[PDB]
Amino acid sequence: MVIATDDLEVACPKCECPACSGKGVILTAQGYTLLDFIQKHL
Amino acid sequence: MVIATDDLEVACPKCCPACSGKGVILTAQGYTLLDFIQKHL
Amino acid sequence: LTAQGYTLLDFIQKHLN
Amino acid sequence: MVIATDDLEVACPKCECPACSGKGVILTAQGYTLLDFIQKHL
Amino acid sequence: TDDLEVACPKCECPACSGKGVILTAQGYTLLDFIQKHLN
Amino acid sequence: MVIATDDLEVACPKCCPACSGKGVILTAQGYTLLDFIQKHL
Amino acid sequence: MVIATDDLEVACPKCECPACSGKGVILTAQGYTLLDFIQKHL
Amino acid sequence: MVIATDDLEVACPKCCPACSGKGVILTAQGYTLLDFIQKHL
Amino acid sequence: LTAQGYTLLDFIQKHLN
Amino acid sequence: MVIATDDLEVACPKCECPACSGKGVILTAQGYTLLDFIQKHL
Amino acid sequence: TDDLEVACPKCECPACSGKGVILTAQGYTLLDFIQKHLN
Amino acid sequence: MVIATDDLEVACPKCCPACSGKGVILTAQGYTLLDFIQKHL
Amino acid sequence: MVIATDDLEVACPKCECPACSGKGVILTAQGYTLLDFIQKHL
Amino acid sequence: MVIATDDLEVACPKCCPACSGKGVILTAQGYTLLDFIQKHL
Amino acid sequence: LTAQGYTLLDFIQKHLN
Amino acid sequence: MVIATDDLEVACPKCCPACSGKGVILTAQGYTLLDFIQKHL
Amino acid sequence: MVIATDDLEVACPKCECPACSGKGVILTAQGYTLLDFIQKHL
Amino acid sequence: TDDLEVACPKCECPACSGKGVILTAQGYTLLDFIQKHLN
Amino acid sequence: SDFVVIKALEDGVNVIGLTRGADTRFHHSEKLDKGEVLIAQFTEHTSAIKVRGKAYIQTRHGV
Amino acid sequence: SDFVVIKALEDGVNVIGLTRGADTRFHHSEKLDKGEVLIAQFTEHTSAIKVRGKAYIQTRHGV
Amino acid sequence: SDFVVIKALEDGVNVIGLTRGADTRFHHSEKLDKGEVLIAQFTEHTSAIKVRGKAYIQTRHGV
Amino acid sequence: SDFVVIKALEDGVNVIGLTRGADTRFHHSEKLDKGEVLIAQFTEHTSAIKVRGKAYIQTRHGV
Amino acid sequence: SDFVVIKALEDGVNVIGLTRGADTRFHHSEKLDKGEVLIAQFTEHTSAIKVRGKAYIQTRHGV
Amino acid sequence: SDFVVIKALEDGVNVIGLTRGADTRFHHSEKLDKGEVLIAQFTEHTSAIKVRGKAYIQTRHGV
Amino acid sequence: SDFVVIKALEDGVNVIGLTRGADTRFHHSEKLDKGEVLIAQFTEHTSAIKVRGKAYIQTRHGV
Amino acid sequence: SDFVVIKALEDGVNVIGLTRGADTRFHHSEKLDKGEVLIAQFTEHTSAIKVRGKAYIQTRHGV
Amino acid sequence: SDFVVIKALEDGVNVIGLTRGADTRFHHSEKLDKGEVLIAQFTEHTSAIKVRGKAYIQTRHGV
Amino acid sequence: SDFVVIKALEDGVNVIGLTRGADTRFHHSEKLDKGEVLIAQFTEHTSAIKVRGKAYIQTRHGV
Amino acid sequence: SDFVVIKALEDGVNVIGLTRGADTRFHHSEKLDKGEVLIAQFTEHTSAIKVRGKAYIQTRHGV
Amino acid sequence: SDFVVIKALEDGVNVIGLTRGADTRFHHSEKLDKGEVLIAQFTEHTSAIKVRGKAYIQTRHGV
Ligand SMILES: N[C@@H](Cc1c[nH]c2ccccc12)C(=O)O
Ligand SMILES: N[C@@H](Cc1c[nH]c2ccccc12)C(=O)O
Ligand SMILES: N[C@@H](Cc1c[nH]c2ccccc12)C(=O)O
Ligand SMILES: N[C@@H](Cc1c[nH]c2ccccc12)C(=O)O
Ligand SMILES: N[C@@H](Cc1c[nH]c2ccccc12)C(=O)O
Ligand SMILES: N[C@@H](Cc1c[nH]c2ccccc12)C(=O)O
Ligand SMILES: N[C@@H](Cc1c[nH]c2ccccc12)C(=O)O
Ligand SMILES: N[C@@H](Cc1c[nH]c2ccccc12)C(=O)O
Ligand SMILES: N[C@@H](Cc1c[nH]c2ccccc12)C(=O)O
Ligand SMILES: N[C@@H](Cc1c[nH]c2ccccc12)C(=O)O
Ligand SMILES: N[C@@H](Cc1c[nH]c2ccccc12)C(=O)O
Ligand SMILES: N[C@@H](Cc1c[nH]c2ccccc12)C(=O)O
Ligand SMILES: [Zn+2]
Ligand SMILES: [Zn+2]
Ligand SMILES: [Zn+2]
Ligand SMILES: [Zn+2]
Ligand SMILES: [Zn+2]
Ligand SMILES: [Zn+2]
Repeated sequence: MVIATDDLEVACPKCECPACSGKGVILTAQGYTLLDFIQKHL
Repeated sequence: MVIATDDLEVACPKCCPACSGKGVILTAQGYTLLDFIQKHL
Repeated sequence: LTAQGYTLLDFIQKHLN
Repeated sequence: MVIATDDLEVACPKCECPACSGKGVILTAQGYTLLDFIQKHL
Repeated sequence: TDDLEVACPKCECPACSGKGVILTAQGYTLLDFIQKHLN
Repeated sequence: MVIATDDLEVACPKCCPACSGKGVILTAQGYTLLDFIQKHL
Repeated sequence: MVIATDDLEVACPKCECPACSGKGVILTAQGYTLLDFIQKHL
Repeated sequence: MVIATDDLEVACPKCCPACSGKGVILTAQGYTLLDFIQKHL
Repeated sequence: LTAQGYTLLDFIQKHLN
Repeated sequence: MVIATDDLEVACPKCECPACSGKGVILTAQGYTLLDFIQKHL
Repeated sequence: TDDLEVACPKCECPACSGKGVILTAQGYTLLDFIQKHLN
Repeated sequence: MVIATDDLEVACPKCCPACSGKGVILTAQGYTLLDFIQKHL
Repeated sequence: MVIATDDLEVACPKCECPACSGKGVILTAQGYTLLDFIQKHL
Repeated sequence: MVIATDDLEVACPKCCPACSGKGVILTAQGYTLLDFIQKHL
Repeated sequence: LTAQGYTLLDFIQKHLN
Repeated sequence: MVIATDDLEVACPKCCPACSGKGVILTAQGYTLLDFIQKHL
Repeated sequence: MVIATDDLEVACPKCECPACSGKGVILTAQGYTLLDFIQKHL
Repeated sequence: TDDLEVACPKCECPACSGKGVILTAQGYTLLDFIQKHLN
Repeated sequence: SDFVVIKALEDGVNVIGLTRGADTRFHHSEKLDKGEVLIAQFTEHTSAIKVRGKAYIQTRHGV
Repeated sequence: SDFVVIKALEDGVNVIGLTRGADTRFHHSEKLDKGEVLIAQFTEHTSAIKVRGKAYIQTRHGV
Repeated sequence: SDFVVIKALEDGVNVIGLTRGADTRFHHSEKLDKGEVLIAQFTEHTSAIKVRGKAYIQTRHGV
Repeated sequence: SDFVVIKALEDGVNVIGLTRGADTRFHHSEKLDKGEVLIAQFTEHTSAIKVRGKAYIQTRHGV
Repeated sequence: SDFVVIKALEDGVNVIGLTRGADTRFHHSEKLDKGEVLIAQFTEHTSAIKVRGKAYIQTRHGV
Repeated sequence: SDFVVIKALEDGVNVIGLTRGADTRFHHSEKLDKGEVLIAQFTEHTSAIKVRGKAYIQTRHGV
Repeated sequence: SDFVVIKALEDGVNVIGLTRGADTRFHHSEKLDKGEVLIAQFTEHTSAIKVRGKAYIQTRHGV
Repeated sequence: SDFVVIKALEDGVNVIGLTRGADTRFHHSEKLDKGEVLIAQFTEHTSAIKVRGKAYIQTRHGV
Repeated sequence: SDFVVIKALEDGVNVIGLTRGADTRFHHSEKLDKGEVLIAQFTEHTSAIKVRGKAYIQTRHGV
Repeated sequence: SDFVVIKALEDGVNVIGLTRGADTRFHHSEKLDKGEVLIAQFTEHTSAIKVRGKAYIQTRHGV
Repeated sequence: SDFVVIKALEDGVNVIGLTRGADTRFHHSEKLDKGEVLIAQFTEHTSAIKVRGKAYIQTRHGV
Repeated sequence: SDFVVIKALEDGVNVIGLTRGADTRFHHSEKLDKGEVLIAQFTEHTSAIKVRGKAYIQTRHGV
């Protein structure tokens, strides 16, 4: 709703890979926020 | 709030074949979070 | 944890894998 | 008129097998009800 | 099953002819249907 | 009674090629039960 | 009109063959009636 | 009657190419009988 | 033979083969 | 305007050949009428 | 053919020029047509 | 006369490419006769 | 306008070649008129 | 006259990419003559 | 040459090849 | 001024995925010049 | 807005190459104007 | 080019910073555009 | 893909199906007693429907 | 594919089918007695329908 | 893919499906008690629908 | 595929079929006596229909 | 691909789906309580929809 | 496949068919005497119809 | 392909998507609070939409 | 597949056909004297019709 | 090929695009401040549009 | 394929054809003197028509 | 192939094109000063048009 | 394939063609002086037309 897939990821501007480390794909700040939260409490 | 429990799940109108025993059916917002977490955890 | 915190965590834990 | 196939079965969530016993194919309570009745009286 | 089979009131046998359980109308309905069409 | 006789079968309107000697043509409800019983008996 | 092909034949329920004797196909009473009539007088 | 001569044949509106010398054109009922007899005679 | 008899027979004989 | 090909021929009922003499191809009376006239005067 | 050819009334010959048979208008019509277009 | 001259031929409206030097273009009736004569002469 | 391609050429009625001398194609009077004019003055 | 200069050419509304330096664009009548002359010269 | 003559010739010379 | 700044660029309405970190998305006129310069510089 | 690609180029009429110097690709006056300006100041 | 470059009025140099030619608004507009986006 | 609607207005109405192909026979005749409806498609095997006895007919055309 | 509706308005109405192909013959003639309906498709084998005797006709065009 | 709407207006209305193919049989009959609706497509296996008993019918052709 | 309706309004009406192809002949002529109907398709072999004598004609265009 | 709109006008309305193919069974039945809407396509697996109980129905034909 | 209706309103009306292809000739001319109808399709070999003499013409485009 | 417009007229409106295929489950349920619009296509994976709670619905058929 | 109707309103009307392809020439010019009609299709070889002299023209558009 | 017109009637209107396929997520959300228009097609990757906040919507259906 | 009707309302009207492809030039210009009509198709080689001088124009859209 | 008409009613109107594909970015924005028209097709690379600032919009769906 | 009609209502009207593909440039601009008409198709190479200056525009949608 207020959060979209776009708010979580972004296609690595290089590999349309060292830049994304094979993730193909870079996490946004909002991405980490959720992931760090979940990993610390799961 | 920004995202409630209602926004993520949603219960099973029937109960189960319809929800495949999960007891709840997911919203798009639900999958969005879950797919993101599962792919990066 | 905030209410919003649990909301997310409960959702994830109930559905993960 | 009030009893479909969905009401007598259910695809085994495991194999789309011990869970369904090869049946693929979990029978419902309603399913056995009819089945037990017919087998006992046929 | 209750909506088909009932306990023979005599042997909880001539009354049930050895089945141990009689039958409701709904019972026969299904049984006659399956017997006439099976195999 | 939940399911009837009428639900299950139908008297052949012609009699026989139409019923293939059966004399009774079955409803969808009819086959549903029969296929389920035959498959698991 | 009052007589159709159906009134003369019927696809052998077995071979959709001993049952039809390779005719594929069984004659009705009306079938024989006409054929016996024609063969006896032709 | 059940089936007259008219029901089986029918004459040639032209007479002959149209009927190919047969002198008559057949009805559906005509063929029906003839095909049945020829196949089983 | 009946009239219906001849009707059929005449038809068949005139058209057979 | 009153004379078509159908009026001058006819497909041999035998070969769709002695019957048409290879002609395939029986000529009508009308056919010979014209043909005889033209051949005699050409 | 009658609608084309007629018996030369003289030799049943200068009148028909040896053809043995004269010609109607319809006769010439066809003959002129075929002669002008044949081969 | 049963068939005319007009039935058979037509004066070329242009004269020549249009008639291919023939000066007379033929009707369907024209070809009918001509094809029949040519094929059997 | 008043002159068309048709007014210049014509597909050799033979080769739809000695008749057109491999031109495939015969020149009209109007054709030559223009060509002779141009060749003499070019 | 029968065919003027205007009937053959026509100038370039722009002037050059549009006419490719030719300074003029040809009419259909223009090509007709030119194609005929070039093919037979 | 006539005017019509030049018209054609000028056209051809300006465009040939 | 014949071409402006507005003609060439545009302020990003979102800020970034939308502009790919550029902050300025370009008009057709913009690319026209840029592609021409890049190709021949 | 007033300057297209057509305004900066022109396909070489020779190669659809000395004429365009491989460029394929004759630049317009307008083309060099911009190019010279940018190269001198970049 | 005139619509971009003008002759530095001083050196026909601090005024132009050695370029030999100043710049109009339209000049900068293009130059800033190309410099920010080139390569 | 076309079909005919036949509603029997009296008892014993006949719908006879004629065979698609070089030769034409009555391959199947259906019976309609008053008030019974048959909806029938022209098919691979059937290219002519014949209706015998008083009946109401609806086609791709009109009534 | 197209079809013709023929309702016989009198006894002995004839529907004659002409053959598709280079040559044309009457391959089949159906009989319609007053009030009988025939719905007939133009087919692989049939490319002309001929109607003899008083009858009501419905086609794609009209009546 | 065409379909027929059948609404039973009385009890025991029958919808009988006839088989697509050279031979024609009643391969399935469905039962409709007053007020029950069946929406049925003509299918690979079914090329004729027969309606027995008082019922409301909607087709592409009409009611 | 298009068709023409021809109703003969007088005796001896002619429907002549012209051949599809490079050359054109009268390949078949049908006879229509007053009140007879011919429904004719344009076919692989027939690409021109000619009507001789007083007749009523219905096509895709009009009448 | 065609679809049906079903709005339940009372509690316990049933939408039953019949199987496409040679044999026909109730493969699934959906439940509609008063005021619930189901929009259902005819599918590869479903070629007949049956509606039990008072309901409002919209199709390609009508209502 | 389009077609033209030509009804001759006077005697000696001509329908001339021009050839489809790079070059164009009169390959066939048909004759229509007052009241005669010709229905002609544009074909593989014919791409222009020319009508000479007083006649009534119906096309897809009109009269 | 076809689509449904759903406007929620109250809070907590449910759009539930049923699966295309032999078996039918609720694969996804979307939530619509008063005044929210969902435009939804029938898809490869979705062949039935179920609407729970007061809502305004637009389809190819109507409202 | 499109066509133009040209009716000559005066003598010596010209219909000139221009060639489909990279280059454009007058490939064929037809002549129409008052009252003569030419029905002409745009074809493989012809992609522009030019009409010279007073004439009535009917196109897929209007008059 | 279908599309939706969304005109934001207030600030912060959201158009959320849901993914075509077996599973459904919010793949992209576009923002519309009062008076801004988004014209959006249903696509290979997008099979459901969700509109949040007061906005004017135009679809293949109505308003 | 589409076409434009151009009727010259004055002398010296120009119809200029622009080339289909990456680059655009005037490949052919036709001349129309008052009252002359050109009917022109958009073609493989021509994807823009330019009309110079007072003229009446008919297209698929209007006038 | 659908298209949108955008007429700028004020200065600085923006037409932003969003990318067809799994991920969505503003790949091109065009500028429209009062009274300028842009006619834009949805294309292989563009599947959403965004209009910013007062402007007149025409679509297949409407204004 | 769609096209736009542009009639210049003032001197110096510009029709600019934008490139089909991943990147978008002004590939060609046409000049229209008062009263000149340009009819332009959207093409393999052109997927956006931009009109600068007072002009009358006709499309598939309106004006
Ligand atoms: N196949 C059919 C063709 C047909 C359909 N309707 C007709 C009506 C008349 C004649 C033939 C037909 C047949 O055998 O004849
Ligand atoms: N083979 C075609 C010939 C044909 C079509 N239309 C015609 C009109 C008249 C004469 C013959 C025909 C047929 O039987 O239908
Ligand atoms: N002849 C049809 C099916 C069929 C059989 N009998 C029918 C009666 C009416 C309509 C259709 C049929 C086919 O093979 O495809
Ligand atoms: N071209 C047609 C004959 C034809 C069609 N239209 C015409 C108009 C006039 C003359 C002949 C024709 C054929 O194949 O034989
Ligand atoms: N033939 C369908 C069932 C069916 C369709 N229409 C019918 C009408 C009546 C009875 C059954 C049917 C199937 O595939 O199973
Ligand atoms: N050019 C057309 C046929 C044709 C020749 N001349 C014509 C005159 C008008 C219309 C069509 C034509 C083709 O080859 O297919
Ligand atoms: N697979 C189909 C089954 C179906 C279609 N229509 C139905 C109606 C009722 C029950 C099931 C169905 C679906 O999910 O849509
Ligand atoms: N093939 C035609 C294209 C064309 C048709 N109509 C036109 C009008 C103007 C310019 C070109 C055309 C040509 O050689 O030119
Ligand atoms: N592909 C979509 C299908 C869909 C579109 N609209 C829907 C509405 C409800 C449920 C599913 C859908 C999905 O993942 O779910
Ligand atoms: N190749 C296309 C280019 C084009 C289409 N529409 C345009 C509009 C303006 C400028 C160029 C174009 C043509 O000649 O038609
Ligand atoms: N999903 C579309 C393109 C697309 C991305 N984001 C969108 C938002 C709205 C509409 C379409 C899109 C495709 O891949 O084909
Ligand atoms: N995608 C188009 C350009 C385009 C179409 N619609 C648009 C809307 C806005 C901006 C650009 C566009 C191209 O191929 O280049
Ligand atoms: Zn007991
Ligand atoms: Zn039976
Ligand atoms: Zn003599
Ligand atoms: Zn000549
Ligand atoms: Zn940004
Ligand atoms: Zn200086």
